Amino acid sequence: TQLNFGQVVADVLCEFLEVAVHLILYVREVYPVGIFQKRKKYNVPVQMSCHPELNQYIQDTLHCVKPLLEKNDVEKVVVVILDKEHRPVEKFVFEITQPISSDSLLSHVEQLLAAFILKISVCDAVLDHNPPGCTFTVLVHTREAATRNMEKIQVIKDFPWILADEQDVHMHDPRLIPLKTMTSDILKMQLYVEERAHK
Amino acid sequence: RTANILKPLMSPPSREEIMAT
Amino acid sequence: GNLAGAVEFNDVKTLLREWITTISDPMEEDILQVVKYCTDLIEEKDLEKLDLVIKYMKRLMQQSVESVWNMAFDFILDNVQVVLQQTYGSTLKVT
Ligand SMILES: Nc1ccc(/N=N\c2cccc(F)c2F)c(N)n1
Repeated sequence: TQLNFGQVVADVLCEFLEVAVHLILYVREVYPVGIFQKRKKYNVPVQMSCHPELNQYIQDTLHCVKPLLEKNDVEKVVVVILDKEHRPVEKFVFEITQPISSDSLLSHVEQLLAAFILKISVCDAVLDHNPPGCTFTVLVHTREAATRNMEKIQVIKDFPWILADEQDVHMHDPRLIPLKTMTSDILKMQLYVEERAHK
Repeated sequence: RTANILKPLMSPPSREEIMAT
Repeated sequence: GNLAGAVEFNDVKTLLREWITTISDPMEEDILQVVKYCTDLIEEKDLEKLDLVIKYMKRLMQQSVESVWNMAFDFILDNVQVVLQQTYGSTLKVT
C-alpha cells in the first residue's frame, strides 16, 4: 500500500518468489505431496512446504536476493530442476525489468501476480513429465558483473554464494514455454520455462 | 567468461533427507 | 582449475603478474573470474595451489599504491574464506 523506498518493490517480489518457488516444487513433484498444505495467496489456492529446513533454504535464498532487487541489479531469478545425475532438465525463469510513491497501485500488481501463480498451478499441461529423482537449485542472473553484487548477497551466515559453473547453467536443445508477461510502471516481469529436448 | 550468474554453495535438502520424517 | 585459459600454475602467475602491474582500474569481471578460479581450487581439493595464488596476489596487490588493488585482494580473500569456512570449517591462515 504505502511508505518505504524501492523496498516494497523488493518485499513484493520476494514474497511472490517464496510462493512461486514453493508451488513449482509442488507442481513438478520435486518433493513428495506429503510435505505440503493448501493455502491462499493473491486470493488464489497455492501450496507451501511446512518441512522447516526446506522452508529455511528458500527463505535464506531470497533474503540474500532482497538487497540486489532493492537497487534493481537482477536480470533474472531462475529455478533450475536438475535430474538425479545433476543435469539441468527444466528452468523456471523470472525475467525482471527496471522501469513516484505507490498508494493502492501496489494492490494492482498483487493482482497481476495472481495470473503467474495460476499459470504455475496448471503448467503440467504445457511441459513434458519430469524424470524422477530431480532436485532443484536457484541461479540469479545480475544485469552486469559487479563485486558490489557478491558483497550485497553474502549477508546470511552459513549460507555463502558462488559464481555458477557452466555445468550449472547449460541445457542442450532447450525449448521455450512462456507462461506470463506483465507490464506495470513499477514491474515488468516475464515467467518462461526452458525445457530439455528429452528427459 | 560468465561472471554475472550467482548460486548458493549449499544445496536444498534432498528428497531422501525429507523422505525420513 | 582454469583461470582465463591458464591450467598450469606458472602460467596462472604469468597472468596475475601481467594483469595487476600493467592495468590501473581492473575490470570487475576479471576480479570475479579470479574468485571463481579460487573457489574452484577448493572444490578440486588443491589447498596448496590456493595458498600459493593467495600469497602471490597478496604481494603485488598490497604492494600497489592504488587502493583499487588493496581492496580487490580484500574482496577476493573475503570470498575465498566464506567458502573455506563452509566446506572445511576453517579459514586460510594468511601470514
Ligand atoms: N576484457 C578483458 C578481459 C580479461 C582481462 N584479463 N586478462 C585477459 C585478457 C584477454 C582475454 C582474457 F580472457 C583475459 F582474461 C583483460 N585485461 N581484459
